[PDB]
Amino acid sequence: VEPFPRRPITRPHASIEVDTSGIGSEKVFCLIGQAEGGEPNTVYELRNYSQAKRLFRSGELLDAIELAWGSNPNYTAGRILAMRIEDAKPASAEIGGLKITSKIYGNVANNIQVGLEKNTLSDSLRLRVIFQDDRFNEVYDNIGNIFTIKYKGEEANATFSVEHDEETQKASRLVLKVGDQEVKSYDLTGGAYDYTNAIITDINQLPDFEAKLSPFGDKNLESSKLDKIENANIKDKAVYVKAVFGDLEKQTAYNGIVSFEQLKTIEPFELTKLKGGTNGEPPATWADKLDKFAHEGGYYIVPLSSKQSVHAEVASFVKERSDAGEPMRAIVGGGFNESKEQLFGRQASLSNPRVSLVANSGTFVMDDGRKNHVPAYMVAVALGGLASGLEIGESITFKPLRVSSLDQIYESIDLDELNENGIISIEFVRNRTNTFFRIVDDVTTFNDKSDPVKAEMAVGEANDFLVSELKVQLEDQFIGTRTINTSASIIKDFIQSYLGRKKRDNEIQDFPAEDVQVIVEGNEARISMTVYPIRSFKKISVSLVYKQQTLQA
Amino acid sequence: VEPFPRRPITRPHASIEVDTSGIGSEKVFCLIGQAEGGEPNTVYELRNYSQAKRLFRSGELLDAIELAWGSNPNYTAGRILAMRIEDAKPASAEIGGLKITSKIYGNVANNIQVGLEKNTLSDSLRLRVIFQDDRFNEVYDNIGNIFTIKYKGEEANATFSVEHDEETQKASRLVLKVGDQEVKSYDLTGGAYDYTNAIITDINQLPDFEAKLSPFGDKNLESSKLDKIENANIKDKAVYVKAVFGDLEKQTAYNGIVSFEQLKTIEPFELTKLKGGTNGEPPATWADKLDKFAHEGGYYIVPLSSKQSVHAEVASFVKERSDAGEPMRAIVGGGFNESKEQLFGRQASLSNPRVSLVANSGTFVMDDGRKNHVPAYMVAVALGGLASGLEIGESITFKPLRVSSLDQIYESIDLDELNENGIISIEFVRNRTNTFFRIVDDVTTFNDKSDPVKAEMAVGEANDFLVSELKVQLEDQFIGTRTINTSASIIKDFIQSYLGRKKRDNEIQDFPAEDVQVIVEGNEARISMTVYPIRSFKKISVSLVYKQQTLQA
Amino acid sequence: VEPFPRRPITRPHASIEVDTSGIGSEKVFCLIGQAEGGEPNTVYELRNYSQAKRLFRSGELLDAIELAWGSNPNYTAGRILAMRIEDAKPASAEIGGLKITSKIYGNVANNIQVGLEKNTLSDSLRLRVIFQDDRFNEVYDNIGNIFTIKYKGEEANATFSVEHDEETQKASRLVLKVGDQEVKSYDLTGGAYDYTNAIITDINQLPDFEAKLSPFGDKNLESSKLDKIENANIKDKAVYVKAVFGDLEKQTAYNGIVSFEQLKTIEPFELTKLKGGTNGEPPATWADKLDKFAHEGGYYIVPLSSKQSVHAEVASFVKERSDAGEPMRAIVGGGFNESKEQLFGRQASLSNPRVSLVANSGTFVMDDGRKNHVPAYMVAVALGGLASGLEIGESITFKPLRVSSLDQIYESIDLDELNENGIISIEFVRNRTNTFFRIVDDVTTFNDKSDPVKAEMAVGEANDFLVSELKVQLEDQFIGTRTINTSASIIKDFIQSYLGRKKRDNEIQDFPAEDVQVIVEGNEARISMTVYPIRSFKKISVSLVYKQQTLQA
Repeated sequence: VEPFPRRPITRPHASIEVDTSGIGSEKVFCLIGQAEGGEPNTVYELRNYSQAKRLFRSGELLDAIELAWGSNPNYTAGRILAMRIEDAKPASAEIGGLKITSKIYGNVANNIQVGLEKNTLSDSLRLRVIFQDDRFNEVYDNIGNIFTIKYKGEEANATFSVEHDEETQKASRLVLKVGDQEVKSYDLTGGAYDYTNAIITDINQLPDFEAKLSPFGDKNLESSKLDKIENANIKDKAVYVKAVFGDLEKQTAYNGIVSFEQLKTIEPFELTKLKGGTNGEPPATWADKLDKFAHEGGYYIVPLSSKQSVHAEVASFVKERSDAGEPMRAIVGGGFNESKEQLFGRQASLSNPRVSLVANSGTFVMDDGRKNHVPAYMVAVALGGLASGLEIGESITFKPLRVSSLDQIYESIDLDELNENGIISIEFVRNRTNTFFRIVDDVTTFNDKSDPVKAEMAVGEANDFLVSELKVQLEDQFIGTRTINTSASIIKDFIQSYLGRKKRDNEIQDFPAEDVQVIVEGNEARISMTVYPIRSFKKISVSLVYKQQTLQA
Repeated sequence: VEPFPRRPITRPHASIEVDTSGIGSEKVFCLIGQAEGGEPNTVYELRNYSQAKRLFRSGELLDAIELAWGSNPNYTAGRILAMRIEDAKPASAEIGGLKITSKIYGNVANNIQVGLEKNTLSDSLRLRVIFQDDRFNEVYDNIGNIFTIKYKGEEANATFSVEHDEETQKASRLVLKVGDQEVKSYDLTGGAYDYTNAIITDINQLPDFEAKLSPFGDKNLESSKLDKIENANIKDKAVYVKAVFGDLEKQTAYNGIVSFEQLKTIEPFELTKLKGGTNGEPPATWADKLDKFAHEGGYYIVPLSSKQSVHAEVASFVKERSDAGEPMRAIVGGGFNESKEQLFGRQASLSNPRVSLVANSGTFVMDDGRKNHVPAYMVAVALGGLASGLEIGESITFKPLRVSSLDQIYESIDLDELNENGIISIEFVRNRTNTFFRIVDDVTTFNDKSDPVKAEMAVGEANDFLVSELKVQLEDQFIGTRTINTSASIIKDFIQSYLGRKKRDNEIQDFPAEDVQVIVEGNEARISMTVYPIRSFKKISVSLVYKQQTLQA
Repeated sequence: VEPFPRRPITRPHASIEVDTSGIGSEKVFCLIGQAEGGEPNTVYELRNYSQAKRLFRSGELLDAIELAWGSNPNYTAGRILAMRIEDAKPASAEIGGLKITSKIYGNVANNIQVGLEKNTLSDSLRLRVIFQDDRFNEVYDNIGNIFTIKYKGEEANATFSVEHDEETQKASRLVLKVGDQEVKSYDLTGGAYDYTNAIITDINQLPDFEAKLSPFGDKNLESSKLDKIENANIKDKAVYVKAVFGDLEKQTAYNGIVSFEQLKTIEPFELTKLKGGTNGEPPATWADKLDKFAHEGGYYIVPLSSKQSVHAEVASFVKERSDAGEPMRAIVGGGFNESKEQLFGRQASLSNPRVSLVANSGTFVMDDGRKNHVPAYMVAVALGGLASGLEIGESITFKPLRVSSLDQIYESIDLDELNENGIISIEFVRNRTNTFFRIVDDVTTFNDKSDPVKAEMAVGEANDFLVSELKVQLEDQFIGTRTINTSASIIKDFIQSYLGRKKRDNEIQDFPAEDVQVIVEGNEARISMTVYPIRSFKKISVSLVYKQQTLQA
């Protein structure tokens, strides 16, 4: 409730109270792999292809992301999470009295070039930043010289100064003197002259003084970062307050690839390349990387590695999150063109209801036109992007893959053995005029049909999502509320509404209203409910018996 | 029961108890005999004819598999288990720096050929393998030369080595050196360095070295199996790492019918045939050979032999397995055209409730075009294939045989005597214009008809299957469950549901659901029930009576 | 009852009396072993796998905990208690005037490196610690110097002292002294000057002196730990109050692995390793560790060793604690692959009601791809983890084990012999088409089959929990209270309630509530009752009878 006004008054009045309640899931997809750009140990949301390309300059993780968005043409291209295994570091250098550091992490940063010069035509400094890989090139001409200070009187002496705060050496004052003593001083630490344009305007307003800002770029530097000046004549020329480095910072703080910082005196330097760009080497165990995925929000995750250790590490990780309260699933591929024995060895090793194995590897027509021949786990990414595209409780069974070709095209007996042993496989559908490829089943690596929740990805996904959403909503809604007499009826009404929404969205088959019962006792509330699971059709039995018919006239 | 979350929580939260309880026999056939192919003392699963023909090359067993799957036109092809009695051994030879052995067991394996003639243009060994029987003549090349490394630094000379563990010849290091000082090294133990990909990436990072995978086989061999280099110069050459042993493991694990072993350095050798292929000798007893089918799920088994000792052994084998909880039945045939007195002599020798004898022998039309004149036990194989094609508690009485002809055409009296003595016989139907052959009865060799359970094969089958399924289900479900007051009621409900489901399938005729009396006391559960067994008509009586009817107008 | 107010009032008033009565068990598995971390003789409670890894760094005990929590996929991960037999001690260095000490117990602590430096800008020390085994490296820069004092007055001198008191050997006063008099005193021995912030606030009271906090800020040290200073000039100096001791304790008390304490004078010294890190001797007798246990509530305990003396000592310990009101039980196992005759020996040597012997040994697949082939007592850990997963009065009979493979595959006769000698055995089933491992029976070493409480783990567990709860509740509520004349009915109501609650959770079968009797005489609480015990099925008798049914049309 929102009272109006928020401050009660005791005198006679009228009070209005407003309640805005009643006016008003994504299934996010995750990837870990190799990339030629981006920070290490950092997760990034990705929906726009331009952002993904800029972040990940190139590698196998950008190709995996492009396949996932392109593996489901008839679905929405949704949110992806991505991380770079490589412990890259950026290129840096110290030259000219300035610390230089690049925003690009890896060997690519070494191509950055930066240089500083001076312009004799205006008594101002000059800068150039170049990154040839992006064809980036910019010249920040006439850095510094923020504004002039002029004097117009006839007195013999006219001088100005800029003083510093001793404890920090920051510009605190700007004093104007004419003759032997001050005319006016512009305090910079506090007052009306926090910005230098206010100083320019007031100097202009003075009788025998003039001032103007240099037009090259809207500098508007705050007066804290001004250079020190001591008894510099005004009557000679309209003298500039240079402040070259502060203007440089204000111009290039959020522009370009390079950042600058003080080393001490700053002086120009030749256009020279950076140094220190290094990618590093990958770690032995990827489990330390998965900690950053613990509370990011997602369901399907596919590492780009065919090694069994990475698979075991992610299997453990998603089991730990499942036992914590944020369940996830892993889809993994068996290398390049592995035989049935290797797939069996993998499935026997993995043997987990939250883990699914992909056998077939093949080629995909990339957007660049390359016939990208890739390993199984890139197909597992594509299945993960199809399974993020599907609504809850749907299955990837018999869904088109839009693959170009496959390395291994199986027999009926081979497909049956792959299905029976908990490996997802693909068949080349040849009987049609329009030949294509379809997924045969979404069976998990754990290989028992007693529990379809464990045996089937869709059922388990519907189970996980239902339990998590019910847990979250019940905890948000009714924990902390009052145990009023109508608490049980309200709870029952809220569960019915929730189950009716689930049934409306086809996330459940049906539920019996009578089984929903609410028991209140002390600080607790025990609830009994029934739901009929949603299920996918995987067997159709038909019986066709002919009969005779006799016709009269 | 499946509480969620699995970790206990003490702070305020919500708890969910997910429960999937409740929502969740093929009568396999077996054959034993001889073939020209497949390993000895190894049982296999047969689903497709092409699979069996590839494994089981030829002989009487392949014909028996073809007759079993073809003896039942109107029924499906049921799964069959097969094994080879011969004590065959494979071909093996010592050549080059390796020991070679074949996987197929038998005299045919001697024609296998292995050679490593070197194609010096590609600097790799051209592995040609030949098996003239299978029309397998394929050429393999690009063994060795896994990838290249080249040096382009400014020093005077450079050299590199791969250091192994001398006691095992396991690669542990890859060291790049200038003179005797290491530029950089990559320990090949415990990490990403276990594979050639890390070596490639890390060497590519250095500007002074190149490392690129060659198109001569994308092996990506492990780093432990690399060859031993000892200070080979790198300045002038793009030195090729080879790893011939690991390249044989990668490229020829599952290619051909050839294995390899080390006693040495691999060198070229001529294309040489293998020796030592042996069919072997039969065993003194088939009881050890039958023990491989003990726990394979088989119910019907037919030996491809007409010897009385093999029949008595099989009879003792099925008795022992039945008594051990693995019920079975056996069908046998006495050679070619034996007289009635031999069949009586066999039957009186056998006299076993689980064994049935086939009298008739004839000709069959095979897919090879041979009008194969087969003995009685092949007709027993055909009959077992028909029985497997039938469901539980069905009889093969008056079913068609689909035979071309029969050596013996028995008259009414001869058939009656064969049935009375307890031998299965086959008659030729001349009553109609569309003549055909059919089975007259399925009586067992235990001749006492007073007890139909033992005499009738269908009744015995239905009893065996019912008992074993009820025993397995009760053992799985109820043992270890609490002795609560509702246990008896749950047990009686489960029994009623099992008997009602069996009645639905028509495996049993009827049962009184009111007489299912469960008693519970401590660890023991005493259960009593009644079941009317499904039977098969074999005699029809019609008391036709003629009467006179008077008509009026 | 607790009246409001508790003290009587005699004037006319209103008196309120309020009664708050009426409005308002766990099972734990223990473990003893060796590891690379943890204190000796200390009972550590574990809830999270991460907690166990951080405390117990590595070794067999962490693997045991992982196996225990991995042996119940369906059930919740209950609290587990752990202890280290090894009498480890931590690493320490008597370098300089500081006794550097490490928290971790064992030889790994010796790798710790500690050294000091100093920054002359702020006149403050530096401290560093390097424990890169845990990826730990921190630098405590600019230690001390909490705040500054500067002089702004008109006197001719300006000094401050921090007096050191010989009686307390601590900083007692901080006084601003000029000439031969005290400007203003701040007595640290008492008052609000026990903290520094009082001193900072009060210094600002003087016109002649002002104070400000250090730019580093948050130290907030006790005035009594300040350093000894005598009249340091502050006339034109912003002298920092060093306070080295307080900021040394703050930056190192809970930071990292390394503690610090003076033996001597504080001085900087270079980087040096720690010494004295000792894993410690493994004591022959485990009673030195078993006696350290307490009333935590643990029931099950597995010793991680195959020694007879360890098993005997555990048996004697659990019997003693049971007799002392703390019921406990144990599960043991012998090495690898012991023959039956050895296992008969071990059972005869124990013959304990509260000890169970495991026959089988095998292999388990762990998180980091570890195919750890383990001794039999690890299997016993897995069994104890299952049992803790199971609720009160359940058994481990016919439950799955989730083991990868087994050493001894016992046949039915072997399992029968093992069960007859009271030895728990694990079996690999070939009866089902999908094979799996599972437990046979929960039989104890004690071999008097007429006593199911002792013979069967589940019955003995239920009886102990029932007796222990009953006696605790009755002692808490009624027994030992003041005598009154109307306690029998209330005691019988409480008893009935308790029996109802036990029956509700299926801890008991039933109870004749009419037969509950309560008699009180003086202080003798005489109770007598009857209870039908809980039991779990182990034998099923099915008397099937076949009959013939006649049908009319």
